[PDB]
Amino acid sequence: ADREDDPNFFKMVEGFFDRGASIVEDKLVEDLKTRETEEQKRNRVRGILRIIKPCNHVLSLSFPIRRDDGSWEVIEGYRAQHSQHRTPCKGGIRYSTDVSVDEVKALASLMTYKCAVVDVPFGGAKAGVKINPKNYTDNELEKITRRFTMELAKKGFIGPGVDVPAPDMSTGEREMSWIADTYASTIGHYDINAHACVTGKPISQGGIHGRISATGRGVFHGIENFINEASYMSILGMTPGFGDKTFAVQGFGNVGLHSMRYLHRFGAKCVAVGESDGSIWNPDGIDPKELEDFKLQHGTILGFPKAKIYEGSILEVDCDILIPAASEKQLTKSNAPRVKAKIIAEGANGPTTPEADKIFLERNIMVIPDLYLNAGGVTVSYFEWLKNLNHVSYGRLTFKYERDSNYHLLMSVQESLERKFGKHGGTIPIVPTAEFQDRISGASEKDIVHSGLAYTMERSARQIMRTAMKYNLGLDLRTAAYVNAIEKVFRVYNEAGVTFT
Amino acid sequence: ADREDDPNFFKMVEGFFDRGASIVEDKLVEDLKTRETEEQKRNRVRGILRIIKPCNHVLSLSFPIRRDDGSWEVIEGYRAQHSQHRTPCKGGIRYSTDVSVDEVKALASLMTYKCAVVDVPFGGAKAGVKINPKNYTDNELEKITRRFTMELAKKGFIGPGVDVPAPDMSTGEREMSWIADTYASTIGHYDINAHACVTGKPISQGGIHGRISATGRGVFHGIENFINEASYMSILGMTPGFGDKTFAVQGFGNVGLHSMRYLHRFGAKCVAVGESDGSIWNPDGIDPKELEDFKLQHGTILGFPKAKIYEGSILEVDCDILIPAASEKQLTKSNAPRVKAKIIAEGANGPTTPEADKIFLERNIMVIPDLYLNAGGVTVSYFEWLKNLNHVSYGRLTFKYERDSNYHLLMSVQESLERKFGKHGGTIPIVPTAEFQDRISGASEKDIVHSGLAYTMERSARQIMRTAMKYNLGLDLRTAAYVNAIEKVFRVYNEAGVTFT
Amino acid sequence: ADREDDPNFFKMVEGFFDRGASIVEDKLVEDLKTRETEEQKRNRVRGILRIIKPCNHVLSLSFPIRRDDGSWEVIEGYRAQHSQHRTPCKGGIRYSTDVSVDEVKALASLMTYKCAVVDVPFGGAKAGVKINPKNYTDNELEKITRRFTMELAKKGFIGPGVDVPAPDMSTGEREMSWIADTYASTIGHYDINAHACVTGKPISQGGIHGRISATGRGVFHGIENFINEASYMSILGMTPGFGDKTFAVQGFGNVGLHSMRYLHRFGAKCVAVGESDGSIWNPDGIDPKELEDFKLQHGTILGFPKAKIYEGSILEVDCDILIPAASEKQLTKSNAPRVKAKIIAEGANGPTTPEADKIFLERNIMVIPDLYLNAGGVTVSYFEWLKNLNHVSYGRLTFKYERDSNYHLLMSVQESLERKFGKHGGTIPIVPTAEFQDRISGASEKDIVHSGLAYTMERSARQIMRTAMKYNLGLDLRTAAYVNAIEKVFRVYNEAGVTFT
Ligand SMILES: NC(=O)C1=CN([C@@H]2O[C@H](COP(=O)(O)OP(=O)(O)OC[C@H]3O[C@@H](n4cnc5c(N)ncnc54)[C@H](O)[C@@H]3O)[C@@H](O)[C@H]2O)C=CC1
Ligand SMILES: NC(=O)C1=CN([C@@H]2O[C@H](COP(=O)(O)OP(=O)(O)OC[C@H]3O[C@@H](n4cnc5c(N)ncnc54)[C@H](O)[C@@H]3O)[C@@H](O)[C@H]2O)C=CC1
Ligand SMILES: NC(=O)C1=CN([C@@H]2O[C@H](COP(=O)(O)OP(=O)(O)OC[C@H]3O[C@@H](n4cnc5c(N)ncnc54)[C@H](O)[C@@H]3O)[C@@H](O)[C@H]2O)C=CC1
Ligand SMILES: NC(=O)C1=CN([C@@H]2O[C@H](COP(=O)(O)OP(=O)(O)OC[C@H]3O[C@@H](n4cnc5c(N)ncnc54)[C@H](O)[C@@H]3O)[C@@H](O)[C@H]2O)C=CC1
Ligand SMILES: NC(=O)C1=CN([C@@H]2O[C@H](COP(=O)(O)OP(=O)(O)OC[C@H]3O[C@@H](n4cnc5c(N)ncnc54)[C@H](O)[C@@H]3O)[C@@H](O)[C@H]2O)C=CC1
Ligand SMILES: NC(=O)C1=CN([C@@H]2O[C@H](COP(=O)(O)OP(=O)(O)OC[C@H]3O[C@@H](n4cnc5c(N)ncnc54)[C@H](O)[C@@H]3O)[C@@H](O)[C@H]2O)C=CC1
Ligand SMILES: Nc1nc2c(ncn2[C@@H]2O[C@H](COP(=O)(O)OP(=O)(O)OP(=O)(O)O)[C@@H](O)[C@H]2O)c(=O)[nH]1
Ligand SMILES: Nc1nc2c(ncn2[C@@H]2O[C@H](COP(=O)(O)OP(=O)(O)OP(=O)(O)O)[C@@H](O)[C@H]2O)c(=O)[nH]1
Ligand SMILES: Nc1nc2c(ncn2[C@@H]2O[C@H](COP(=O)(O)OP(=O)(O)OP(=O)(O)O)[C@@H](O)[C@H]2O)c(=O)[nH]1
Ligand SMILES: N[C@@H](CCC(=O)O)C(=O)O
Ligand SMILES: N[C@@H](CCC(=O)O)C(=O)O
Ligand SMILES: N[C@@H](CCC(=O)O)C(=O)O
Repeated sequence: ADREDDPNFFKMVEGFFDRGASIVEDKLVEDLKTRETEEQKRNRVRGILRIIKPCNHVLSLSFPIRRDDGSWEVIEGYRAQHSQHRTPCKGGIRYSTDVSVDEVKALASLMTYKCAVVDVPFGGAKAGVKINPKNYTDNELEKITRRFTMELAKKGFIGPGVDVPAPDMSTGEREMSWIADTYASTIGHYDINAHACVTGKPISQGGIHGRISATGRGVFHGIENFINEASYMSILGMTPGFGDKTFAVQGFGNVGLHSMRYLHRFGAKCVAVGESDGSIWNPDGIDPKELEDFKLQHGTILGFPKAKIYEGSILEVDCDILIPAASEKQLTKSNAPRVKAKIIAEGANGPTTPEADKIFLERNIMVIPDLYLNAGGVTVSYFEWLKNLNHVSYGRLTFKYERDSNYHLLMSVQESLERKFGKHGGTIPIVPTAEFQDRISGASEKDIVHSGLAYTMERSARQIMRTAMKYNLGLDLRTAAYVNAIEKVFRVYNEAGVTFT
Repeated sequence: ADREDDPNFFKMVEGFFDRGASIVEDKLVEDLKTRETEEQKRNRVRGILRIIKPCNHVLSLSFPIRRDDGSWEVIEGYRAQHSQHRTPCKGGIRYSTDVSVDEVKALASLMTYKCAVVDVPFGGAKAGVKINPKNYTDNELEKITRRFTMELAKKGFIGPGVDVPAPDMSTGEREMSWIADTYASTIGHYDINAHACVTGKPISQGGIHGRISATGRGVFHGIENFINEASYMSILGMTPGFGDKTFAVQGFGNVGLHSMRYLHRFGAKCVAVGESDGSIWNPDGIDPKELEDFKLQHGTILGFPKAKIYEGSILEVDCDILIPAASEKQLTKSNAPRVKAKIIAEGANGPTTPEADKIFLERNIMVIPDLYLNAGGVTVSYFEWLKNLNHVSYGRLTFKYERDSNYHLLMSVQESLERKFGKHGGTIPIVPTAEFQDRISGASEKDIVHSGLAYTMERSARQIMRTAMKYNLGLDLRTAAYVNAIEKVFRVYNEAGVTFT
Repeated sequence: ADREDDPNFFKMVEGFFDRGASIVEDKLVEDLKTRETEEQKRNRVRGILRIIKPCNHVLSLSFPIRRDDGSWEVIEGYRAQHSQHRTPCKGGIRYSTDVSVDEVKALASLMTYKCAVVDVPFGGAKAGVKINPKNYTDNELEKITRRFTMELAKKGFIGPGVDVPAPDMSTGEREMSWIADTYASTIGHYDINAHACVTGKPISQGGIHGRISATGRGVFHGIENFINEASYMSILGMTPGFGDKTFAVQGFGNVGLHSMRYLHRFGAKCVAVGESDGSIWNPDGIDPKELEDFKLQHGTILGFPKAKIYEGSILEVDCDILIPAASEKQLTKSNAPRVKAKIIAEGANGPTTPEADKIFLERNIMVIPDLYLNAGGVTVSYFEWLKNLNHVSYGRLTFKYERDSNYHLLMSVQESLERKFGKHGGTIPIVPTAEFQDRISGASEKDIVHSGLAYTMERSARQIMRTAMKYNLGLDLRTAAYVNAIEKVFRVYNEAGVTFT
């Protein structure tokens, strides 16, 4: 944590909201079409906005575990539900000591708008268990998450139609596998959609292909849709395309390692990788498979053979693209001036504070907002959810038919040409290309996740680029996204009676 | 209400049934394949029909509401469930003072067969609140519908697997939005499919695209599949096609305004529009998107600038196509002789009495039965229901695949032709037509509703036509449909053990 | 609120706990009699205590309500569940702007121990809606409490087997009547014990007789069982009995008005009555009937004809018995020295801060702790709960039999005496006393509440006086009660496996 700029997390995000609130407030009043045409529209609007911002529910939990050494310990744990204009709430579970109600109240709100950015029909939620996970044995961490699932389940803070958790900092597949198993074996025992109570699950447990990457893949697609738009690259003095760029990732977690993977593939170079014990550095480039193989073996990126330890801030590393994939409030009024990079891809949830945004705005530094960029996590989870509702491995019922249908479709183009060009004209083979033999049978689960994600990271980037052009926000994409989110979320409340009253 | 021919509504529809009962009774005994082959196939057919006819359940409600002026008023309200061979029951909620148990017992039965016509897997239900809706403020109407939802929910007359209401006379999106919200926030709180308890919902609440039109769109498709079949147009002395026809709609509601829009588009020309205060007239033609703009501004069609006020019965207006989109029992023994028109498109539920059919039959006037023609309402609702069960905006998971798949499919026809015609023969662009660029990504929700509706108005007309031919009913399409309905509904009961026993 | 001594409410009560924790900790280790006889008895004890004090659950609610002026307002509202070693949780709903999570987290904990004092089998809960109740119309307050009931019900914070609210500051019968009706008409629709979800209900809604008084009656019994124990009155230099005492109540609510009535009856004299706008005074005595009749007419005690607008603090009024029946943290490090009274009857929840206790301890001033004294509220509620479970007006099934049975019992003592004293001895009437003709039919609901309450305000004062003698706490009755509470609550956790594990 910084000290000059350590603003309250929930209020920080409220700040981003209130900015977007004013910018559409005019429009919201204008398409509102009611017979109370006045400032009655504006105060109805202002009221509905005042309903949106604050979380609807926060549950606070002091529950006992018995540690491995026979002793008793009390665990603090929270889960804020921000909005519910879309049931079920969505949002991850975070294991940290940083965990605090305001931090979960903040992340939950982010999940509300984050889903509105990428048109996932979930209300925002989040949750923290206030433990250093590296200080508990795996059997302790199991007892902890299972128990946390119960106490959440009993008070209605996890359920396939109510609230669907997912992984986050220091939680992953393993934790999610537990959360399902408790609720499948206990309270959700008769629930057919039980297993749909939580995403990020291991594939064998009902998870969806590529969800672990997903968030980092979406990070790729997000940087891409902009870095291939010279209208913005003209404003950063940078060339369109990944081919020649250099980047740096703070954090090497599920968002870091895979944001590094998907860029080091589709073009650019990794220069430096951070972690909560220090960074490594190499301007020549760092291979993600080597580094990961070194973090698996030795549990730290420090001392990488092919990369010098970097003395100094990872955020300040000279590069093209800065990807904070760590915790929040990392780039602040004091170090934001020194960032000597040109694209900020917020992988992490709110890693940049509003005072860093004003510096980055001035310094013509493009911050790709947290709302849009890591929405790949929720999006693939949103798929994982529909998978557990449709109870089928995607693609299975149809494969051998949009297959045979295609081969018959092709055989029509063929017979029709032969039918016209007689025998003499020859026989005219109509045959799938190489990049159509791989789709000849249609959508597999792998593919849907990719294109389904690819679509809406591309789809929702335009919706932002539209709005940044429209209201003339330029490189203030963060306000551009909150403008879209605030509008979509409002769209529900307005056409609803707003409350059962 | 007429005086000479005001038959009991439920018995009226029973009349239509009993007619269809006899006509298939032979067939039903015929494919019955049991070894009790006698005329006790007949009596267990005659028993199963006797089970179908009468409603299974009717709930009668005297519930208090406090009005706006602090005072108390008791509200009468009914919901008959006709059959349940398909759970969940389906059928709308009607707000009128005409509302009476017989009238709801009648409409409910209609919904049973109506769904059997267009192969929607719902049992028939309906409901009335016995209020003049203009005489209550919107806040009164809210507390009325919400309370009515409760008392229906508690006694098991609304639930996604039990009974799914929808709009009807003097109810629409707004009411449906309330019905969902109460049951979502109250009794259905844990129900994942809660919002699937009621159709006609606003799009933002889980509704489906085009449901408000839908019923009137289906009215278009219904008239079409017949008016484009000279085999019937030879029998009316009329030319195939919409291009030159003139019509008149009694009622300007959801069924009227949209039956007018979809015909005034796809050809014919509105001559006169009725309402519960009088009709307007103009042989030259009436534009729906002037008249609607006049009804929105001024709350009445009367005094339309481009149409004088018409001087007599709207049903008697000289025209080609008469579309009653009002309440029931409108064309009777007494005014049926003077209907000066050639095609009767029953948009409303049972607007023509059996004695009017006897005249229209004689007078070679084609009545397109209520069962078939307005089944667009239930059909799109049936879609709205599946949408709330599948929890996805249709088309989303696949768009960028049957897109990329098609572009690759095309690229196969291309490469294969080039692969045969060398560099000699050029490069052969294979490129979607204009029409096909709009489908290149596949089914959106807009499209599915259209084609999904278009298909079954077209699949079910040509189940009626090839029963009216079969048992030689000619222009008695009403008996033709009830013959289909009675058969499909039978089939369930026959293959079932018929009851818990 | 004071400034010098305004300690955190939760932590304040934790302070009272930690005191009691140490004092029994030895005993708890002592009768523990496990294999692991060590300081492992002590650390499993210290662990179980660490599980007890922190609340198990807190739910935080921002829910909207339409105000009367059509506008929207968001309502903050919380409900902490402290412990659950006894389901269902019990504890009131408080309407104030003082409402804050720490204040509800504090009161909830108090309810845990308060029930343990008077052997009510409920875990501690509490709840606040953060509104000034003056500032909302009754129709607003209805749509506020009903909505608050829903959001509490949905997340599992009200239910006959889960959590049973009750009235508190600025809530009473009316609010409780609403809470029942919503949950009876909505979520608890099929619940047979639905109306047992909340106590303090109006008699007609399932309430129990004397519950409104109850808390103030118990305040009488509590002062009594001590003021009639010269062993403590020798230590205050005061005479045993009520006959000659004088007393002052801060607050005139349900706890004030009825603590004043029950003492002004059974002996002593009211000298001064406080309220959030000032106090009245009269050393000669104040009649509760006249005052109440003044407050009903004029909505304030100020300007009482037979009593003097008192300059200065009500708490400092010269008297024998000071009854704070207001909000908490009223007697602090700064005004506690000035209290020139001798018995402090904590009617309100925690009206005295731990630094005031130190002074009062020194100044030999007997503080009758909040745990014990106002436990009449929960006790009669606990009865109201059992009444809604037994679904009978108490006494009904038996009246005409312990009646006829006693008249026959009497007739046996008679016939047996006559049988021995022949005719030479007369006829010997055996006849109930006047004080037995009123019990001749046995327990009515009125009586059970009285004696059922009377008993356990005795039976539990005894258990405190036992323990204050035992561990030699003298006039530290507060620590004496927490000692008893901590012990009873512990014996559940000890004999339990302590958790899901
Ligand atoms: N609330 C419900 O009715 C429940 C049903 N579902 C289903 O999930 C799907 C929801 O997708 P839709 O929002 O209807 O389609 P959509 O994203 O294409 O938007 C269609 C309409 O919903 C609003 N909207 C647009 N974007 C939105 C966004 N990110 N968040 C909230 N509202 C937005 C707008 O009013 C728009 O007119 C549907 O299939 C729904 O039936 C899922 C949970 C509960
Ligand atoms: N797992 C997922 O699917 C999703 C995670 N996110 C978000 O990305 C951010 C991090 O998430 P993950 O990558 O999954 O966490 P992670 O727990 O998998 O990885 C964190 C690693 O980076 C290090 N680290 C943590 N904080 C640091 C800090 N301030 N400075 C330097 N190093 C630090 C830690 O040593 C740790 O080893 C959060 O904002 C999270 O909400 C984004 C969407 C989905
Ligand atoms: N316990 C669960 O969650 C299961 C129920 N479903 C639902 O669909 C989703 C999972 O899709 P799948 O049908 O599993 O995809 P799938 O047919 O492509 O195979 C699933 C994965 O688990 C393995 N697997 C395949 N068949 C299995 C079987 N009968 N039993 C156990 N493991 C098997 C496979 O090796 C594969 O990697 C989940 O969300 C789930 O709710 C279907 C299977 C898993
Ligand atoms: N909305 C739907 O889902 C469908 C409705 N229907 C039926 O169509 C009819 C119309 O109802 P909706 O269009 O749904 O809503 P609606 O209530 O808005 O339509 C009513 C229209 O008919 C007028 N009207 C009432 N009584 C009249 C009378 N004696 N003479 C002339 N006009 C009169 C009304 O003033 C208004 O113009 C109903 O009978 C309904 O059962 C049939 C299937 C689908
Ligand atoms: N409702 C119940 O059954 C019982 C209530 N309590 C506690 O007793 C106290 C209040 O009794 P209530 O039930 O609330 O009846 P109440 O809410 O009607 O009493 C409040 C009265 O005291 C006044 N008041 C409030 N704050 C004051 C302050 N700082 N100074 C002077 N006057 C003030 C109010 O204006 C009002 O006249 C609270 O601490 C309550 O939690 C505990 C035992 C039983
Ligand atoms: N299940 C329910 O919601 C209703 C039935 N009950 C149940 O019984 C218990 C309450 O005992 P009670 O019989 O009400 O005490 P109760 O019978 O002594 O009522 C008090 C007086 O009011 C009159 N009274 C008697 N029964 C009445 C009734 N059913 N309704 C209105 N006035 C009546 C009588 O003259 C009686 O003397 C509660 O547990 C409750 O569950 C009482 C309230 C509503
Ligand atoms: N954590 C981690 N995951 C990997 C690594 N390499 C591949 N994956 C994962 O492998 C999964 C499936 O991989 P593939 O079958 O090769 O298909 P892919 O989706 O094209 O592989 P990637 O693009 O790297 O995701 C994806 O979810 C990736 O996240 C790695 O080095 N570390
Ligand atoms: N009331 C009313 N609604 C309209 C009108 N025109 C379009 N709509 C709305 O538009 C919806 C479908 O419109 P489109 O998306 O434009 O589809 P289209 O193929 O271009 O043609 P239509 O469906 O006839 O409008 C309808 O369900 C209506 O909600 C109109 O003139 N009056
Ligand atoms: N708020 C309020 N409650 C009252 C008042 N008078 C009576 N009550 C309630 O009604 C009950 C009936 O009281 P009583 O006539 O005294 O008979 P009781 O129940 O045996 O009480 P005791 O005679 O004192 O033992 C009381 O105990 C109170 O709970 C009053 O003036 N104000
Ligand atoms: N925790 C991730 C993913 C949440 C989810 O997939 O539901 C996020 O906040 O974006
Ligand atoms: N009320 C319309 C619609 C019914 C429905 O969509 O459920 C009808 O009777 O056809
Ligand atoms: N609110 C009162 C009464 C609680 C109850 O009766 O449940 C108290 O805290 O003691």
